[PDB]
Amino acid sequence: GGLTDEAALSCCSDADPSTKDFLLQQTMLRVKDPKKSLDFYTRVLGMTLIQKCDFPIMKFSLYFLAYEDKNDIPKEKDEKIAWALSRKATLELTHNWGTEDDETQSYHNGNSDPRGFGHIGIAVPDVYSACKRFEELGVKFVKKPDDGKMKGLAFIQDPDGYWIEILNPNKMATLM
Amino acid sequence: SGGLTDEAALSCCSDADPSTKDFLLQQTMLRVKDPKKSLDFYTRVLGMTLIQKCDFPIMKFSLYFLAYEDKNDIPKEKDEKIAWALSRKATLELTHNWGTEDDETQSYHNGNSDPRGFGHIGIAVPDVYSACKRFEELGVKFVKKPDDGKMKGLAFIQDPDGYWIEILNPNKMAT
Ligand SMILES: COc1c(/C=C/C(=O)c2ccc(O)cc2)ccc(O)c1O
Ligand SMILES: COc1c(/C=C\C(=O)c2ccc(O)cc2)ccc(O)c1O
Ligand SMILES: [Zn+2]
Ligand SMILES: [Zn+2]
Repeated sequence: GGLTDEAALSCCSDADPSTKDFLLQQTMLRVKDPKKSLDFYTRVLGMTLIQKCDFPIMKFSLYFLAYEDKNDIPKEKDEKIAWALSRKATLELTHNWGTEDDETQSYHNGNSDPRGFGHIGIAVPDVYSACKRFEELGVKFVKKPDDGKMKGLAFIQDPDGYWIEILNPNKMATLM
Repeated sequence: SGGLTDEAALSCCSDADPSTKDFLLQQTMLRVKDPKKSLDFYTRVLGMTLIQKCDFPIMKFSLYFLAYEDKNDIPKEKDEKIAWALSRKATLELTHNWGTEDDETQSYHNGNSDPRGFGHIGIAVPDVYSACKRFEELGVKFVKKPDDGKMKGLAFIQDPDGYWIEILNPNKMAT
């Protein structure tokens, strides 16, 4: 039966003053082909690329994506990194050079064994209109809004097969 | 490859379609073996707040939503609470499948060993070294202490499932 509400709450402590300005800054996903990933996240989901880092010795690049106004990205390089890495709710996409041409290689999405990570989730003003647009753009769906018993809630998949939940906060008060 | 030039990157980027203008990155979902340890670590050790819990007695799971929010902004009424909680940016959604906490042969995978995908979440903090001194005192397991290895000034800890959490100071990043 899992925890009651009260039991769950008893397991929680109020935050220590030392953690007062902490923020949940990023979730990192490895991506096979950064070309396909950047197109998906900016053109399909409307995020902005806010920072790109290359490491030639380790052979990887990092791409920071966020729902930010690109007008707010600062022009100087040092201040740009500090602002990008102080933004809440970024997605960090790691590209290990070479994966895009390797026909055997693919990453795992965490939704089959071995499982752990499940999905990221985008809050939208309207799941039906978002998902209609998605359909028109050729996006691959895991669960259309009306499929299954959780009506009004959908999952799509990025080019790597990672799941993305599409949810409408103003409607979710309709199941427990 | 040598990976993408900055220009080739930008060329794969589109401006945000107006249909997306109010979208927000609302959650990252992790499955947790035992919600008791997970709630303790993310509140008491990391300073997050539990803002919503949901239970699904038929499908035998619960969801716990965790976020850096003042507990006094949480609405008192339940329906409003959900709307508020599931509209916050940057929440962590922990899924408990009932019974896992008692199963000695069951563990989740953190993405950082074959087969890889997900890599970590990350917390921006004002002071990586002080934060990590406190983590150590509280018994936190480390993947990478701040001065271990090449990238000095950045850490990785693990939660009770072994998921990697980066600890970074945005103003120190970029050597
Ligand atoms: C992907 O996360 C990053 C990286 C991360 C780069 C890594 O590949 C890495 C993996 C394991 C380890 O123990 C150390 C580094 C480097 C800089 C940065 O700011 C950031 O957010
Ligand atoms: C874990 O993410 C969630 C879920 C998650 C669970 C789902 O119902 C689900 C449905 C179909 C499928 O193919 C996979 C999972 C349910 C409600 C919610 O608010 C939320 O954020
Ligand atoms: Zn990172
Ligand atoms: Zn979810």
